[PDB]
Amino acid sequence: MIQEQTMLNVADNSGARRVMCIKVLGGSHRRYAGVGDIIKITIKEAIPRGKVKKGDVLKAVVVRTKKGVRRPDGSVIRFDGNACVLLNNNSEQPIGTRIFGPVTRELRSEKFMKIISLAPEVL
Amino acid sequence: MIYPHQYNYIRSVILRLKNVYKTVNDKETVKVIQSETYNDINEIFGHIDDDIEESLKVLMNIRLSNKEIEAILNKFLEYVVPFELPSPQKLQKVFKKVKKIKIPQFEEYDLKVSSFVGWNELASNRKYIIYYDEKKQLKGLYGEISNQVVKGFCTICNKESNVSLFMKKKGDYICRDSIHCNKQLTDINQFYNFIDKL
Amino acid sequence: IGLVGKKVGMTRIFTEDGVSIPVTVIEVEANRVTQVKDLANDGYRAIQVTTGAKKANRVTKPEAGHFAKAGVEAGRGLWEFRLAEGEEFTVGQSISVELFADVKKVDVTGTSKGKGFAGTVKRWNFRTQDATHGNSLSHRVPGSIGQNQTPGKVFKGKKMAGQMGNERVTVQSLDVVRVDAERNLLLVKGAVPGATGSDLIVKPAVK
Amino acid sequence: SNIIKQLEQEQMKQDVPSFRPGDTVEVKVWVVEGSKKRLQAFEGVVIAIRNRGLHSAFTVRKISNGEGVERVFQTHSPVVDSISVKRRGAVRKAKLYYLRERTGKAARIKERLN
Amino acid sequence: MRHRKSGRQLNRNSSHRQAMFRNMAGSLVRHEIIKTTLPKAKELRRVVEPLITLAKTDSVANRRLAFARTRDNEIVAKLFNELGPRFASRAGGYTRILKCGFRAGDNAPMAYIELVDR
RNA sequence: CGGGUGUGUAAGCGCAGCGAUGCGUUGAGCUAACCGGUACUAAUGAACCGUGAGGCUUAACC
RNA sequence: AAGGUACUCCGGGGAUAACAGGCUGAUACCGCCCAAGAGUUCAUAUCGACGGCGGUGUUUGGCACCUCGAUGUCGGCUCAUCACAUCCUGGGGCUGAAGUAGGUCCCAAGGGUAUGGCUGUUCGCCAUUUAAAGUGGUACGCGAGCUGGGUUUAGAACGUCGUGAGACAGUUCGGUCCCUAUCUGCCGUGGGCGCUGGAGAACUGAGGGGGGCUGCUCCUAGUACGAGAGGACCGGAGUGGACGCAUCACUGGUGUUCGGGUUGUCAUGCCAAUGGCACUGCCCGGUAGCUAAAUGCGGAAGAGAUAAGUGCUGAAAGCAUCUAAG
RNA sequence: UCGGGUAAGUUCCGACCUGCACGAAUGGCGUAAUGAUGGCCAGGCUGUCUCCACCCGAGACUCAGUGAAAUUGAACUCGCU
RNA sequence: GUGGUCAGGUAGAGAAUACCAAGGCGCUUGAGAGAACUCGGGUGAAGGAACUAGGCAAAAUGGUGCCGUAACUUCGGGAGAA
RNA sequence: GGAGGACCGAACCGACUAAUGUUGAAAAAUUAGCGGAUGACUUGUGGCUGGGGGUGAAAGGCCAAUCAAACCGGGAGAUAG
Ligand SMILES: [K+]
Ligand SMILES: [K+]
Ligand SMILES: [K+]
Ligand SMILES: [K+]
Ligand SMILES: [K+]
Ligand SMILES: [K+]
Ligand SMILES: [K+]
Ligand SMILES: [K+]
Ligand SMILES: [K+]
Ligand SMILES: [K+]
Ligand SMILES: [K+]
Ligand SMILES: [K+]
Ligand SMILES: [K+]
Ligand SMILES: [K+]
Ligand SMILES: [K+]
Ligand SMILES: [K+]
Ligand SMILES: [K+]
Ligand SMILES: [K+]
Ligand SMILES: [K+]
Ligand SMILES: [K+]
Ligand SMILES: [K+]
Ligand SMILES: [K+]
Ligand SMILES: [Mg+2]
Ligand SMILES: [Mg+2]
Ligand SMILES: [Mg+2]
Ligand SMILES: [Mg+2]
Ligand SMILES: [Mg+2]
Ligand SMILES: [Mg+2]
Ligand SMILES: [Mg+2]
Ligand SMILES: [Mg+2]
Ligand SMILES: [Mg+2]
Ligand SMILES: [Mg+2]
Ligand SMILES: [Mg+2]
Ligand SMILES: [Mg+2]
Ligand SMILES: [Mg+2]
Ligand SMILES: [Mg+2]
Ligand SMILES: [Mg+2]
Ligand SMILES: [Mg+2]
Ligand SMILES: [Mg+2]
Ligand SMILES: [Mg+2]
Ligand SMILES: [Mg+2]
Ligand SMILES: [Mg+2]
Ligand SMILES: [Mg+2]
Ligand SMILES: [Mg+2]
Ligand SMILES: [Mg+2]
Ligand SMILES: [Mg+2]
Ligand SMILES: [Mg+2]
Ligand SMILES: [Mg+2]
Ligand SMILES: [Mg+2]
Ligand SMILES: [Mg+2]
Ligand SMILES: [Mg+2]
Ligand SMILES: [Mg+2]
Ligand SMILES: [Mg+2]
Ligand SMILES: [Mg+2]
Ligand SMILES: [Mg+2]
Ligand SMILES: [Mg+2]
Ligand SMILES: [Mg+2]
Ligand SMILES: [Mg+2]
Ligand SMILES: [Mg+2]
Ligand SMILES: [Mg+2]
Ligand SMILES: [Mg+2]
Ligand SMILES: [Mg+2]
Ligand SMILES: [Mg+2]
Ligand SMILES: [Mg+2]
Ligand SMILES: [Mg+2]
Ligand SMILES: [Mg+2]
Ligand SMILES: [Mg+2]
Ligand SMILES: [Mg+2]
Ligand SMILES: [Mg+2]
Ligand SMILES: [Mg+2]
Ligand SMILES: [Mg+2]
Ligand SMILES: [Mg+2]
Ligand SMILES: [Mg+2]
Ligand SMILES: [Mg+2]
Ligand SMILES: [Mg+2]
Ligand SMILES: [Mg+2]
Ligand SMILES: [Mg+2]
Ligand SMILES: [Mg+2]
Ligand SMILES: [Mg+2]
Ligand SMILES: [Mg+2]
Ligand SMILES: [Mg+2]
Ligand SMILES: [Mg+2]
Ligand SMILES: [Mg+2]
Ligand SMILES: [Mg+2]
Ligand SMILES: [Mg+2]
Ligand SMILES: [Mg+2]
Ligand SMILES: [Mg+2]
Ligand SMILES: [Mg+2]
Ligand SMILES: [Mg+2]
Ligand SMILES: [Mg+2]
Ligand SMILES: [Mg+2]
Ligand SMILES: [Mg+2]
Ligand SMILES: [Mg+2]
Ligand SMILES: [Mg+2]
Ligand SMILES: [Mg+2]
Ligand SMILES: [Mg+2]
Ligand SMILES: [Mg+2]
Ligand SMILES: [Zn+2]
Repeated sequence: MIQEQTMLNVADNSGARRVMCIKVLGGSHRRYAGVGDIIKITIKEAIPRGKVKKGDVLKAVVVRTKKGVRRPDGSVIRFDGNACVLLNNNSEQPIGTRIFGPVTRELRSEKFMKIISLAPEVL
Repeated sequence: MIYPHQYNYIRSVILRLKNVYKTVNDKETVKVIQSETYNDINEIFGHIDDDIEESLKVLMNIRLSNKEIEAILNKFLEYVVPFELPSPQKLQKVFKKVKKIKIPQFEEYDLKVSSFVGWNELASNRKYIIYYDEKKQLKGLYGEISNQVVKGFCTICNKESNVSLFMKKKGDYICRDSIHCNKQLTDINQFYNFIDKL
Repeated sequence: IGLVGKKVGMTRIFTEDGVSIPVTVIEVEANRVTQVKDLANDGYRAIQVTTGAKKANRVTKPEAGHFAKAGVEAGRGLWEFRLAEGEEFTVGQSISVELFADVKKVDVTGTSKGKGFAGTVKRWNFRTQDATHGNSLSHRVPGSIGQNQTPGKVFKGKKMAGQMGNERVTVQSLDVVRVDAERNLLLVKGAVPGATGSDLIVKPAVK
Repeated sequence: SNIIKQLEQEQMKQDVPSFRPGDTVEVKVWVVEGSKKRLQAFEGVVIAIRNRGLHSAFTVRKISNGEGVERVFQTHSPVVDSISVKRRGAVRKAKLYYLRERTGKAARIKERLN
Repeated sequence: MRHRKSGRQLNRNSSHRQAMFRNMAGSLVRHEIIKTTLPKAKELRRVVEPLITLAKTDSVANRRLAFARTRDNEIVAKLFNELGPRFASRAGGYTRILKCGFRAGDNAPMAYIELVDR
């Protein structure tokens, strides 16, 4: 449940540490983005000599949320923090070469199949 | 980013290249033109983006199409920086003597392709031209424009066009339509020289 | 045609695939035809049915006679269903939940839960005004209800505070999860109007 | 009530093990990738148990790949293949929400020995 | 809305309600009949009768629970010594309410509530 | 009354410890609005209101 | 015999200004007529010089008819409702329409029609969205609904003008927003009587209201089209955004009426155990109910009569002609 | 205007000098400390907001007692054009 | 609104505050109900100033001891910096 | 050793913000916060200054709910195109 102004941790090695959602893409007046939803972000914090730099505006996919995801049985998977993977604006493919932390099966799609492969654990 | 006159130059060279493709029957000459045209566009932009390169590639293709040309023109148009219309109060400062001076609304595209903005009162047969100088200070000139229209080489664009004599008693014929004039103009200096000539 | 049932409550059905389906349990006891309406007499084709039981003392003499003519025992209420040209029924016939055995989707009609007098925020999803920033006694108030001298009135159908719920509502195109003739149970996917123990009219989906 | 109870009872698992809050349990969950179906294991402390018949649920908290993860399971759901108590923990409370704010040495639970 | 809710606020806060019923329950045990407002009598049943049910089994814990609820050793004694034994056979309905007109001062509906054995 | 649910092993007693406290009895005690039951209490015999076959004309039918 | 007054005051005026209304329509805005030209050629795909004729009430104005024994004035908020000169979605003609994507005109008002940064702003610019981010009317809709940042009292200061008091279509900081609804209206909800003996039910449907949005992906098909590049119509399927209705099975919130922990103090003779009070003293959990962030469902298909438009047959008018008959 | 800060800054800060119309006791320029002083930014914090939900109390509502007010030419006091 | 005097206990730096003593009171309409809405409070998923003219209001911080503490400074400060 | 228009903070003296209240509980308050709190401090009692006069750390403030000229009585039935 990510909205504009929400701060997310980064689950990749792009070099961004903290990012802020500036837009939830995909609809008019769309309030929230869940896991698997692409968002527009600005890099608030970045590591030195990273691929990405502070103040850069790019896209990202939400991979973990505190609110969590609901499974067909009614089961819930929640995480301690909200996390995203930085994507190239045009390609919408992961900028980073590594994925850190567990990801949900909701990202099991052709678009985000690379992330699933890189991810250590898929829940 | 490119100036309006620069865009007009690019537009002209592209049209020439298309004309060359149609008319020229010698491949080698075409190659020279292709290179010439390519170089000119390369001269315009210090750094060329891949979209420019793609556009160039289409331009390079001997079988160019007018639709293709238009698309290429549109891509180049994006780079062009529009002429900024002055604020009402700024305009008034420019023309203090003129009272209740007004500018007719100009299309955004027109502003993009306009080196200078010129409008006619018509009722008083007055043409008002506003242009930013090299210092980037807006400069306004207002002068009588003839009601009669004749075809002749226009001083501002140095092209044969429908022209009316303008007096700000030697006079210079200028295009009745400033927007048409702006399209024709490919060099800002020419306009500056015209002002100097006045 | 449709049957009258009662809302037993809600539960889940776990599928083998592991999907959990929200289901509303509707008890459809046999519906007994009390009267048949025809074009000649009534000007329309329909069947009137009853279900359940009523205390003999509670049944009035006029009600009892209507049940007696049918030959059916007294039911809690009387409901009518319009008949299609093909359909034909006889007085005293009992219709069971097996009717919906082959019905994929149904429309369920019931009386909604009564909320009493409700404000515009709850009733029409009006936005509340500022909680702070100087707001004087106007946090949940409706705001303007019109214009000025033109038109000089409030238009009919203006959304305002008033009674909410306790009204007939239909939810259409609910999937039929299970039909149990033995237990007289219809299991339908999703929520249906009304509180537990309320009368539900179930019909095959019109759409 | 009785009608729904009969329906609920028919679907209820009879193999559910006894577990308490603070117990470390491993839950085997069925996971389907394409055609293939495999059992994935989730092991962590039980922090909450909701006793509600067929609607019973339990919440398991683990730290995975440096990230805290909590999973609410529907006990009688077919997705849960099996539950096993790896360790029994000694706590005084029904709900262990305080463990969310604790990590490492702070988050340790004493074993219940009996 | 108050769907499926129980209890009467009686235009008091929770602390005042609890205290009043603890006093009123004592009064009913002491006198075995009291005159009160009809709504308060209906509420008093839900407080007094469980106390009598508790009194049926005599134990230190039960007496202490009764003391916690009543805070009167005399009432606890009478409950366990007298009322508990008296009502042992009876299952519920330890009290009866009798409507007795309206109060002069405020026209409040009034009722007597008494122990059934009295 | 039984159950469920929630909270989380009551009091008392015993044991261990200098003691705080722990342990056993004990998943104990307690448990609202829930669920299934149950006339123990309260829903009274009455009384009250509402009548006594329902205008005229014409047509058709019996 | 000169001035100031925002420190002000009284008698008057809608005889006379500022707001809104009215009349008007110069101006504004929208449309049309002629066609010099532009458009490689070619007035009319698109555009249109010099001139001409209208429409709207819609800007800036003109007038001073209403109101000066008071018609609260900008912007925002809340809530809207109408028009169509249509922003999107629907239908269609022409195209300088290969496809894709456009241009332009016609029909069409059912529904839908951003969030932020800056600024009191309306606006505008910018950032990032969207199918789109429509234009207008409604006292520049809406202060007996809210706000009070702008603006226009009294304080103070700067620049400026003035000898000065003071003043500024300059700026700066501070600066009381009342009303218990009688009537109309509107949202709900009852009582009376009527409906022709009385009574209990079930209905019919005159009439009224609600609802009507749309993205993306896949298939058809890399098929038609095209030198390639690219890339459909038509048709079908899935999955979303926004919105609405219902519901509480699930996930949660709340749960001063359930259980527990715990600080200070007082009391129950004391111990032990409990109770009162301290925001429920402070907290931790939590039943029912209520509820959204939770999870079901909806917009339709279909039919009839049509708009622009497209025709068939067909004279008047031996041809032609969608129209005059049909 | 340029630079800083923001994804985006008519405010803010640092510069520039083109001072409509600064300027030296109706003082000029600085200035530690101080300020219920003006502007701007950040962390924390949050129902301010996305977007409201539930709950506890006091009113509102119903019954008994008491019992105002402003206003009011008269009223048998609808819509639209 | 109104000057002076008196000053118990536990905790506490205290005449703060909390609970109590002596002493004094429950504030001269009540009784129900448990709608909207208003007032005064409690709690809140995910987010966290996106609100707004403006973080207005709210939330938050809060004690004692010890460690430690910047620019700048009129050498006192700043400083309870953090 | 014990200075200070010193610091924190009750009484006491003020009154920065918000809400409520606006036919009020009240003709200026209440509630939650807020400033000073050994001083140019605050407070009791008595006294003195008088209306073009007083008094004013200056707001045209205040001078008995009255102030760019108090109140009361009189000129007085001022005058009112
Ligand atoms: K024990
Ligand atoms: K024990
Ligand atoms: K238990
Ligand atoms: K004068
Ligand atoms: K026209
Ligand atoms: K042509
Ligand atoms: K006026
Ligand atoms: K078209
Ligand atoms: K429309
Ligand atoms: K409008
Ligand atoms: K107005
Ligand atoms: K306003
Ligand atoms: K009004
Ligand atoms: K109001
Ligand atoms: K009226
Ligand atoms: K629920
Ligand atoms: K709940
Ligand atoms: K205590
Ligand atoms: K001087
Ligand atoms: K000096
Ligand atoms: K300052
Ligand atoms: K005087
Ligand atoms: Mg209800
Ligand atoms: Mg709002
Ligand atoms: Mg107010
Ligand atoms: Mg309020
Ligand atoms: Mg009940
Ligand atoms: Mg009361
Ligand atoms: Mg209390
Ligand atoms: Mg029980
Ligand atoms: Mg249990
Ligand atoms: Mg205990
Ligand atoms: Mg044990
Ligand atoms: Mg029951
Ligand atoms: Mg002034
Ligand atoms: Mg003054
Ligand atoms: Mg006057
Ligand atoms: Mg007039
Ligand atoms: Mg006017
Ligand atoms: Mg008027
Ligand atoms: Mg013309
Ligand atoms: Mg006008
Ligand atoms: Mg006149
Ligand atoms: Mg008047
Ligand atoms: Mg139209
Ligand atoms: Mg409409
Ligand atoms: Mg229709
Ligand atoms: Mg904006
Ligand atoms: Mg207005
Ligand atoms: Mg408007
Ligand atoms: Mg008001
Ligand atoms: Mg109004
Ligand atoms: Mg203001
Ligand atoms: Mg000066
Ligand atoms: Mg209709
Ligand atoms: Mg309609
Ligand atoms: Mg929804
Ligand atoms: Mg439930
Ligand atoms: Mg919960
Ligand atoms: Mg709670
Ligand atoms: Mg004692
Ligand atoms: Mg003790
Ligand atoms: Mg006490
Ligand atoms: Mg006390
Ligand atoms: Mg249709
Ligand atoms: Mg013919
Ligand atoms: Mg900001
Ligand atoms: Mg800048
Ligand atoms: Mg700002
Ligand atoms: Mg600056
Ligand atoms: Mg001087
Ligand atoms: Mg000075
Ligand atoms: Mg200075
Ligand atoms: Mg009364
Ligand atoms: Mg009217
Ligand atoms: Mg005093
Ligand atoms: Mg003391
Ligand atoms: Mg005190
Ligand atoms: Mg209430
Ligand atoms: Mg409230
Ligand atoms: Mg709170
Ligand atoms: Mg929250
Ligand atoms: Mg939270
Ligand atoms: Mg934060
Ligand atoms: Mg903002
Ligand atoms: Mg905003
Ligand atoms: Mg504040
Ligand atoms: Mg606070
Ligand atoms: Mg001091
Ligand atoms: Mg003072
Ligand atoms: Mg105060
Ligand atoms: Mg100080
Ligand atoms: Mg102090
Ligand atoms: Mg005075
Ligand atoms: Mg005088
Ligand atoms: Mg005289
Ligand atoms: Mg006189
Ligand atoms: Zn020219």
